[PDB]
Amino acid sequence: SDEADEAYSVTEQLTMTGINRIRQKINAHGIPVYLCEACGNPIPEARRKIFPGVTLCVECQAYQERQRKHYA
Amino acid sequence: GQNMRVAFMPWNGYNFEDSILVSERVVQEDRFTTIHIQELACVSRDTKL
Amino acid sequence: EFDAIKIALASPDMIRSWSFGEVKKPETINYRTFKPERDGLFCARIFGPVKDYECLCGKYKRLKHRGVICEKCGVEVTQTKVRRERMGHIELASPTAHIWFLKSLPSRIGLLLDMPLRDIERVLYFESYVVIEGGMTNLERQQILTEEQYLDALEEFGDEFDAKMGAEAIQALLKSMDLEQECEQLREELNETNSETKRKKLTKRIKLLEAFVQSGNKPEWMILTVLPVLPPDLRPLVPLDGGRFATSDLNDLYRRVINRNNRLKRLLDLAAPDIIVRNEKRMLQEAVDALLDNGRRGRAITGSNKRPLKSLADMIKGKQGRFRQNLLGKRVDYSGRSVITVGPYLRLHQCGLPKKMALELFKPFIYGKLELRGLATTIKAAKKMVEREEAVVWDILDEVIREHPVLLNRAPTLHRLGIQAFEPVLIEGKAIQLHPLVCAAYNADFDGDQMAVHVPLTLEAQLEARALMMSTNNILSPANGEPIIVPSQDVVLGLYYMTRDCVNAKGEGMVLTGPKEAERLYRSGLASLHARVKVRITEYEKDANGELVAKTSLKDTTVGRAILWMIVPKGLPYSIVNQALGKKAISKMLNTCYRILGLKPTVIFADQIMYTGFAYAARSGASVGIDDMVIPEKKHEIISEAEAEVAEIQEQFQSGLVTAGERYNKVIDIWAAANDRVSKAMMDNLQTETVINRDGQEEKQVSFNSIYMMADSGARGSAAQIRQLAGMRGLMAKPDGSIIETPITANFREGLNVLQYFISTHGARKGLADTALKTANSGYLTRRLVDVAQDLVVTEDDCGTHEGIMMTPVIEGGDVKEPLRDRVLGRVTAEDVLKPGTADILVPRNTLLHEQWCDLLEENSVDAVKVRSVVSCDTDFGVCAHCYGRDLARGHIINKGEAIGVIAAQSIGEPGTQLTMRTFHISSIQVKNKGSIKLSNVKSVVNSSGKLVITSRNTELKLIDEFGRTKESYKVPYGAVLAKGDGEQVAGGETVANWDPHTMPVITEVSGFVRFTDMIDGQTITRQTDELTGLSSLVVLDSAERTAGGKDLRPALKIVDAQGNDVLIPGTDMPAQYFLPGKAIVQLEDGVQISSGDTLARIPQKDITGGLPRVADLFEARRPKEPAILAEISGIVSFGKETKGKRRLVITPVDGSDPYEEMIPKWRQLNVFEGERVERGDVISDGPEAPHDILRLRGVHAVTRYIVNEVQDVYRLQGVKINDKHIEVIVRQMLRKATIVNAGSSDFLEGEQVEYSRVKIANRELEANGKVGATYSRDLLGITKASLATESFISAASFQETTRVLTEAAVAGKRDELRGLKENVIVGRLIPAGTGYAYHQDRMRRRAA
Amino acid sequence: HARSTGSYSLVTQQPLGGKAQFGGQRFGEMEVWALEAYGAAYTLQEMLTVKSDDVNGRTKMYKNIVDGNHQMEPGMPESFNVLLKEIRSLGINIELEDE
Amino acid sequence: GDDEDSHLGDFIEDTTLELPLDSATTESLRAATHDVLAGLTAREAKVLRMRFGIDMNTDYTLEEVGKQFDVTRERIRQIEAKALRKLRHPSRSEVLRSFLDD
Amino acid sequence: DIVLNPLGVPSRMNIGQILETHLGMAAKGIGDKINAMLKQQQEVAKLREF
Amino acid sequence: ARVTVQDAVEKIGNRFDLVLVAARRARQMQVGGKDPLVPEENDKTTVIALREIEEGLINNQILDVRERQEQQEQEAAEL
DNA sequence: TGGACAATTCAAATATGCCCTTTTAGCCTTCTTTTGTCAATGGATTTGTG
DNA sequence: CACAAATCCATTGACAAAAGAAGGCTAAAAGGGCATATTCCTTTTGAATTGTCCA
Ligand SMILES: [Mg+2]
Ligand SMILES: [Zn+2]
Ligand SMILES: [Zn+2]
Ligand SMILES: [Zn+2]
Repeated sequence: SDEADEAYSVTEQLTMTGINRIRQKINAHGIPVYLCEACGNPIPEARRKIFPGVTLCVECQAYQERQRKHYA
Repeated sequence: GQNMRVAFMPWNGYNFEDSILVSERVVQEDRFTTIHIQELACVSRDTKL
Repeated sequence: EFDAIKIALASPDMIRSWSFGEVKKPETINYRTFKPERDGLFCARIFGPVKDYECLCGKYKRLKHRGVICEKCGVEVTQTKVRRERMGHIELASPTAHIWFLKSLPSRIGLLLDMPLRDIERVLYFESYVVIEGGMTNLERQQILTEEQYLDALEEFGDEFDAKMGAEAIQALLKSMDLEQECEQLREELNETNSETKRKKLTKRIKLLEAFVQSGNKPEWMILTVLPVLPPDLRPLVPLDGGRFATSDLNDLYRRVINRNNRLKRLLDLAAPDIIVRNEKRMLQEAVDALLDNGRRGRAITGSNKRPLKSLADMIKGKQGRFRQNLLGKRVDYSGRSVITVGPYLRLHQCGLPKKMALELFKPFIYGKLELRGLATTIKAAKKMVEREEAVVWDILDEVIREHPVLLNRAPTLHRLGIQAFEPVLIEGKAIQLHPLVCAAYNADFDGDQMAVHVPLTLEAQLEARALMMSTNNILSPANGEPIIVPSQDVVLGLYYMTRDCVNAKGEGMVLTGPKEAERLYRSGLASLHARVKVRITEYEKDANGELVAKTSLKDTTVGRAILWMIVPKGLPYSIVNQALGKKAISKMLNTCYRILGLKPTVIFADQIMYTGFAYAARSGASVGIDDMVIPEKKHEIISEAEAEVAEIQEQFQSGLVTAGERYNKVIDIWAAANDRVSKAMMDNLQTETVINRDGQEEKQVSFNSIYMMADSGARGSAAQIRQLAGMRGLMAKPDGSIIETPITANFREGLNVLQYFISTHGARKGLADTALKTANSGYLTRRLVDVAQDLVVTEDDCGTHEGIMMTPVIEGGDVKEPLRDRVLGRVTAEDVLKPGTADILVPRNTLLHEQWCDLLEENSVDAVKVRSVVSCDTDFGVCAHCYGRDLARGHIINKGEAIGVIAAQSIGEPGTQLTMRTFHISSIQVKNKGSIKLSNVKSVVNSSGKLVITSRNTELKLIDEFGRTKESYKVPYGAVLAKGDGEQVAGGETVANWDPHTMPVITEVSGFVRFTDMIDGQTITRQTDELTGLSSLVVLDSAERTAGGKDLRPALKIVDAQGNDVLIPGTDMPAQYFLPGKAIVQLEDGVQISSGDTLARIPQKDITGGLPRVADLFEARRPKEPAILAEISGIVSFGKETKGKRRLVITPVDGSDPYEEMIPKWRQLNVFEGERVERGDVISDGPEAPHDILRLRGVHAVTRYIVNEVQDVYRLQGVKINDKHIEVIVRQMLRKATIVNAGSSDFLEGEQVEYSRVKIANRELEANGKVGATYSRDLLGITKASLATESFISAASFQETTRVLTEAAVAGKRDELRGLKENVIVGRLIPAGTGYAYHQDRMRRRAA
Repeated sequence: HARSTGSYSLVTQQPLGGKAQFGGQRFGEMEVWALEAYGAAYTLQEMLTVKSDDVNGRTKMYKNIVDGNHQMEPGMPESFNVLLKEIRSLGINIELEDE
Repeated sequence: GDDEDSHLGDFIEDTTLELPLDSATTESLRAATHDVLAGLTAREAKVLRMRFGIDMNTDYTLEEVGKQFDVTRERIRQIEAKALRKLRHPSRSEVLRSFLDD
Repeated sequence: DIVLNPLGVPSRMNIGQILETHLGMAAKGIGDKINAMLKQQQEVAKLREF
Repeated sequence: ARVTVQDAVEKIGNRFDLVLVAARRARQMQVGGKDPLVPEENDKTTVIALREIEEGLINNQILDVRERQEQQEQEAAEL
């Protein structure tokens, strides 16, 4: 083995797993949700049509993403 | 370096893992033979005897 | 010569006993006559002569007067090697505390006095007087008394106080301590005063007092009164050419001590005041402490340059110390190193060693051989001859190289195959030609890798080379029996390309008289190298019990397969070479050759399989060219569609349909999908793209594209790395791991703009910076392993136990992920294996499972075999042959002596190279008991089946009884049919939970009509049908296979009314139509009418962290952060004082002492109730269980199967393999200490920590007697903590913290009967493992006889 | 580079550094565990007594090798006696017991 | 600062110890001297062993050497003269001069 | 003059090594095209045209 | 050259007693002048001991029998 | 009273007076004992010889 | 088979050199003593203890 060749495997490992995390963060199966589980506003047609199964409306999701932005 | 007529192919395992199979023409033609230089000192010290 | 290594404190009369004089002056040499000036730290009078047999002034210089002391200067005339053995001693004017017994893990000076260490450091620095049994009328002994209240006491009691200070205080105190009465009173008033921390700290201190009285020391010996000086040549004062001098820093620290001591002597003589003298003694303390170890105390004395000094304790302690850097790791004569080259012509059992290296390596050999041959009179003349290199020496050399193997060893010796004994072939040139097949074992490529040669000198060293370490005996890895001689890159491509098949080449269709005719055709140009031909071949098979029966037939093979068949030996079948022969197929070929034909035939076949591969690769002309990495045609349309999808998602983010994080996640997903599509496009375009002409019209076949040939044969490359030359190299990951949201849509055949390259260089540097750092983490898990498992050795034949881990295949939902064959291959059965009807035994008990026994077992398909394990072994001090198993570098059972401990350590350490460096991550409910039905978060409705169906997802089903408490609670999945309803109290047998799980329901919400909106067959859905019912079924044409016509349209079933208008949803101003995920076959077609809860379709439906540290995390036995609590005792559980800070929890058996209490913190979830009669060693909550409770609760066969599995998982994750013989041997050494819970009737205390082999042999003799043994609880330790607690102290001092493993061992008077591999390696005698095992046995028998 | 015998270190009578002063090759910790993995005990014993550090063994192996008798009376590696003196120059009396 | 962590002390060699070639030289020298003094005269080879450091403690003065035969030291030196006589011609001295190199 | 190994070029991704090999062959081909013009007195009115 | 020793490990089991037996047999064929019980062909003492093993005539119990007979016939003239 | 909680601590990967005196070990050389190079003197054992 | 003559075995004397001890010469090296005042230095990781809470 040559250290560029261990480094290559390390790199493809370092991105394959990151990609699988970010691709598992998106859902496709049908558990049809029709009301924001955080507030109660109706999740619109375009939103719920871009991701079948989005449990939350857009603004509540943005708030959640920020709360995660501070990691806790 | 020097440009020489490489040819990419497996040749009887004499270029197996990362080896190289140099021709004797490349030795005859004095291609890569380089000059190195060495200082060697010899000091005349003053021993206690 | 010596048998053990006793260690202890040294009494000041002892320290005088060592010396030969007393150092007084601080002077070393004379600056003009480099004689050592008496009598400093280099002094001929105190430390013996300087030149061999000669007084200093020269009065005597002969072997005549050897033994006489020169009257002039008193220097003894003897050898000057005596300078390394004589010691001095500095008579301190002030007692001074040994810093080791003061500032340590527990302060041995402290808790031997049970005085807090701050108080001791104060009384030593002269900060405070302290009483030493002055008179106990008012005050007690330890009472620290500062100056004010002390002068009070002088008022109070002018006498009867004696109030001493400094080190004299502590010495007078220790002399005033009694140990018999102290230990009596301590043990008794710890039995009388029984608390939780109290008695345990008291028992530690009482164990200290016990050890101190048991041994030979005295408590005051910790306070130095005489200080010994090293001999003068262990701290040289060498001259550097140029008048400079090289000095050990001991010469500096000893000189500082002597300066301070002489000044203090003058001070005491001169009657100086209080402050000058007390400061002086406090400062002599500092010099003594620095001379013992520098930075252990406050300040590190630095010398001439500002680096700190390497004092005495640092000459032993550390990687730069005597133990690590010198005692195990010496330099070596008769050895060299050089670059290595290939040498494709060598046999498997030899190495090309150059003449100029073989002539300087083997000089003594040739000198003696010439003096024998009469070619030189002397050794001086022979030296001249071999120096001028006459022809006779070049023949005498290869006469001495005749049967002399040399060891070849590469740089990081990871596993034992990194050192192998080859037979030299004298070579012109300067590089060591090393066989191509051992490059894999060595982990050696020829990028300038330098290998190192050693020579075995002693005749038995030569026989160990030839008979164990030879290269032709190591063709199977020990970490798993599979070969290590697998042909790597040119050989595999040569065999592949040779043993492949065209469709219409030259010479296709011939029938051949055998393989020789095929070869005569290929070397004559008539047939192609791959040309389908019917050749008659003759295979020999050993159907008989060792008889080769022939069988000849007409095989449909190619010219290559026939040409390569004559390199296969007889016993193999012809079905081994009828295939393209990838690297996997080749390794199977070689492995079954090993299994059937032995080792000699395979060791021939291993290099005939290589010569022919090399030759038919040279013939192939296989090259690589820029027209060979073919860009697919579906690339630009693919990345176009993907970029258009990105654009539409971007615009939707502009509108406010998605957040920034979610648009990012969608963009990453769509680019990942497009990269998948591109790789599949170029692969499908490349692999098969060779279409050809038959004879015949046209056909298709696997392509001869070279970049694909070297990748499909496994020789070099893969479908991934080829993707970056033809396909696109995907999305580039930042060093954090957060992927960048813009891909490198280009490849390496096309260029790359600057930003596309600069983006990729991020991960390209993270990966390289990690593999460049991962060096010193892999060779450190292995050091811990080989020290915890150093002293283990197969040291008997059969313990005769009936106990072993029940090996069952490690399935994860379906077919096994690792069959029973390789998980039981080689280990020995601990029970008879009975046929699945238990009729009678497939295999008896003491049965080594071979390949043949293992397949005779598997053919009848057993699923559980009780095999023996080192962990449940039975040998005292070692391991028995059978309980370990079969071997792995040798096919047979292990021979008694095989140091399996180090083998296990290395089998688990060297695959660690391949592991990652940093961590990373990846059919109903039947009621049991009484209670009423209750739930929450529920949102259901009655369906056309009449039931109740929860539309919600997280709602739970509780079984609450009439008292109000919970009795059962079960998760209620999405869309459940609740036969019963809410609230009605239920008894057993009433399953309120039922469904069809595998179909992910798409249950209805509204009640109205059915139609198909945006549903098209051929584009968005399939017009499918299943003939089982004959009624057509609608499957959505999934995007991964559906047509690109409606690729961006959304099929769905819409809910309407009979009039033809939409049916809104409750409270939502939007219709109720369900867009259908693909692979959802909808039952209900058009025109039907349904109400809520109607499952309209069917849908088909874990995080193991895997870094290397997860291995060291597991082997250290660490308690995770949310450890699942276990039902510590059988019997029913019940709640108590709820939230006493945390909640109370108690398990009360059916009969036993019930009140077992448990603090279950209420913030964490529970999974038990007040009416559950749970069984022992079982969870109550859940989460990562700590391994301690597993071993402690369930059983030692449950700690292993926990450890053995959870670390096997980390290896199968990255793709490694080990045998689980190698983890169970490290588990045994970890769980290798037990705590006595009951003293029983043998000689142990109620909470003592003793080795299990010690507590076992002792009581086993007693239960062999009439008396009783003891009951213990097996403890558990980490691979580091379990090793620091070892019988030997030389064995522990070498590995980890040395000043503590030593200083504790001193006070303990501990002896060391050095048996074990490391202790013997330190002291330069034979191992107790291999060829040294037998020698240690007779010495063990002439010991004790 | 190759070395049979040559100069030796000062305090610990061992070979020297690589190819600048004719030094020998290191037999590190890992390269001892490798020989412990096999049964190679006389190989290991000689490689850390006679080829390396023991002095009497050093020069008797040479004579027995040029006198054709391949065998060593190994002895006691000098680095261990150095370590004995170093541990002992603390207040610690670390003996070697009866034979 | 030119290796992993190497100090100045790993380079100071011991100029006191023998050269392993040199001690083998000396032992073969002993063997050769035994070869020569075994074949020589009783009296002559004996006084030769007695007046040098041959396999015994250090030499004696010519008086203390000759005293064992009682002969006046002119006797012993006169006999070592013919000793060197016998050692002169290369019938007993080729191996001995083999050690003497130049 | 040298015989490199083609098994390094795919597993390693330096395919620019192969492109340089090709371009070096072509550059030297123009070299030997001149050299077979400079070596038979070929009338530099043609040498400029080439 | 002699490529393998896997025959000896069956003649003298355990493969470590093989090394010890062969050590003693080679030292006995090289220190004390003893006849190899096998045709030497330019081959060192170690390999000759191995070949003697493979003919089934070294077999440490055998070496001990022969050396006891040597001690007896050496002590035959012991008077 | 007794038992968790959280910081501390430790092992592992270049340069500052001096006047004078006095006594000691280093050395330097020459006698004298102690050895060692030469110059002759008688006497066994050998060879000379009829 | 006997009378005679040349080379070794020992000395012995002188005497020549040499080193072993001796007596002096000499540099070295260690003491010895100072008198306007001046009064304070120059990473992260894991765990075993130990002060500090809490129920
Ligand atoms: Mg390299
Ligand atoms: Zn909302
Ligand atoms: Zn003296
Ligand atoms: Zn067992």
